[PDB]
Parts: sequence; C-alpha cells; structure tokens
Amino acid sequence: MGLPGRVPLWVILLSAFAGLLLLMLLILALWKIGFFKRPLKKKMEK
Repeated sequence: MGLPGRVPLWVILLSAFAGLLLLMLLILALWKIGFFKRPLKKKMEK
C-alpha cells in the first residue's frame, strides 16, 4: 500500500469542511465567552 502522494480535489472540500468545524467553534466559542461578559439590563428596585 502507498499512494503516489496524489492530491484529491476533495482535499479542498474535506479540508475546508474539516477546518470549518473549528473555525466555527472558535467564533461560537467566543460568543459564549463574550455574551456571558455582558449581563442583560441589571435589575432595579434599588
């Protein structure tokens, strides 16, 4: 066994799709660490 090192066009899709998962998770991950860093309209009643 051993491929000639070919590069399947899918590599771009399979990769782009693979990296998308992390690339998204970072953006979403921040949001959790972001939104959470912004409490909604504090309470009142003094």
